[PDB]
Amino acid sequence: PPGDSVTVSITSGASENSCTVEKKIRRKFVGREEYLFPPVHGKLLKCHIYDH
Amino acid sequence: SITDDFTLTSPYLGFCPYCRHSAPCFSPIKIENVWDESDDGSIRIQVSAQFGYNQAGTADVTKFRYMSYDHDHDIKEDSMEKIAISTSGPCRRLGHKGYFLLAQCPPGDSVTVSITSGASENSCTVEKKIRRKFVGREEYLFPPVHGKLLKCHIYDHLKETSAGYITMHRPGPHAYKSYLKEASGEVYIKPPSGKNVTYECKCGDYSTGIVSTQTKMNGCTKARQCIAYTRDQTKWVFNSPDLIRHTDHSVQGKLHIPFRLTPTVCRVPLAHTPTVTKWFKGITLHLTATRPTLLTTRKLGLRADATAEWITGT
Amino acid sequence: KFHTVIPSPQVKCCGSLECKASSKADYTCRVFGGVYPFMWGGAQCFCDSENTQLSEAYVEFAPDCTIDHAVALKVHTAALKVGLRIVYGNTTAHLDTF
Amino acid sequence: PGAFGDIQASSLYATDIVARTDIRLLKPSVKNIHVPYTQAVSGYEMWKNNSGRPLQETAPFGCKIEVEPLRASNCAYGHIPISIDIPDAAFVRSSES
Amino acid sequence: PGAFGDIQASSLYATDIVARTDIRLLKPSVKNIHVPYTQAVSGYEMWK
Repeated sequence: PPGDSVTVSITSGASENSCTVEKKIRRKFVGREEYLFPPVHGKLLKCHIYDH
Repeated sequence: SITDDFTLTSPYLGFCPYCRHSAPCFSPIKIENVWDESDDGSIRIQVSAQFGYNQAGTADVTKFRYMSYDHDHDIKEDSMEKIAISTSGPCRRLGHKGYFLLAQCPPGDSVTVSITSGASENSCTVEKKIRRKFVGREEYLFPPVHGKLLKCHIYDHLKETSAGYITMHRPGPHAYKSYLKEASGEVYIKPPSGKNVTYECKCGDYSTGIVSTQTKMNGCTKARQCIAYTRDQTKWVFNSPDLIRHTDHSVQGKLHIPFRLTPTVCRVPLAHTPTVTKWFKGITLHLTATRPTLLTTRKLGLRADATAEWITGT
Repeated sequence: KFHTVIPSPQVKCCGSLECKASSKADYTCRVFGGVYPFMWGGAQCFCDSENTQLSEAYVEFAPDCTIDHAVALKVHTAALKVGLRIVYGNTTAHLDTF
Repeated sequence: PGAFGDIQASSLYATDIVARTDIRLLKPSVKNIHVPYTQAVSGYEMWKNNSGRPLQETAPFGCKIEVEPLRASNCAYGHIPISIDIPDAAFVRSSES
Repeated sequence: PGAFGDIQASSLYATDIVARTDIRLLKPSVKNIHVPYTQAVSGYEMWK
């Protein structure tokens, strides 16, 4: 989700720690219309995503 | 008339626009409607699962019934500690009956209903603007101890109160691809063990029938040109845009919509009393406001020049 | 506030459907040519592109409308009625006059 | 559509509701069964956001606007020509006073 | 009240503090024990 920081944590175990950096993550959308999550009905454009 | 016999009703599967994997999927916890007209921030959510009832449909507060993903078209029961509502943070569950949940939700841009554990772990997020609501002419975060009592309308926490009704219709056909075999070059109809399944095929001629066991059919080279669905289906389902209607789509029965919007008395803040400094034909108001407070003036003559302003700060 | 009621889609989906007329509020209908709809369970009928879907959409009253609603009124000439406190001698009389 | 009164009925429990809310039914694109639709905003909600201040606060002559029935109470305007026919017994002879 | 110097003393450890913050004590409206009050904002914080 959008925010001002990025944290990577080891939530348990002996080496429990964290690391926080200042990075601006903002909401991104494709096209000329704002959305929170993509709709079921729409038009299929070209968007670039990180391959899982 | 409106019935409360939920043995005659069944849950269904919807098409959620945002499942757990952030992709559209068929879900047993689809969110149909969200209502927020309560003055204390609560919301009423309609779901495709039935809460507060067991597998048989008899009332049991700790359990909810949902539609299985299996090919046997069954209804499954699970505990209600796995039902979680969230808008931006976790929401507090205030009641449940049938398709309806009541929750107190912080302001946010979406509504989520989840099953947090077990076999049927999923979510359903829909886009709804849940905004902070306050009663009166003074802003607040949570109601104060000291104030004046006004009239505010809230959702009743009791599930016996009814705010309307929803129409329940006959279950439509639900074709399952598991019921076609397509052995060598001809199609076979394979029922889910000994349950009657009806087939509709277009193998040159329109053919239909009911079968309890395996069947060869006639002149069907592909399994695409026939469909099969269970005949046993008789429990009513909601008028959902995600299901295919029966040829008899008449209102078979009616269910309540719980959590009626009833009038009660709220606690609203009383602002700091203004300091009035008087001069020739006029007044000065020294106004202390920690939250937006509404100052409204008007003249008591023919001209009623009326100022309205929301004031914060000194 | 209105409640958009979308019924369950009807697919006489090897053949064709006809739009009818209904008295429901803002009853909108549309017939779509070739659909081949899917659900959880795969293909919903047999013919490939001979499938017609009928979309219905009308409007209702929201369940919370019995509390949050507006009333539209036309108001004609107004009448004035007053309460008077005539005090004559040592007798006080209260009375309402048009 | 999109303005106050886009849905009308004689009563809340009436079966003769008339509405015009600009419902446009869209051609389905996805394979799963769907009714894609688009609609205008609620005229009631739009008016609620743009209603202004009520007559209870914009009334002239210090009128108190009240409902059930609709009335404007305690309005200070004009003059009233009262005519009183006082009973005879109230008056006393000029000798008695 | 509401301006810089609404609380004044010769020192921080003084027993002769003088102030004017417009404390208004309100009538208790609820059944439980309560001292309702309202006050002007801190002049020091406003000046800050």
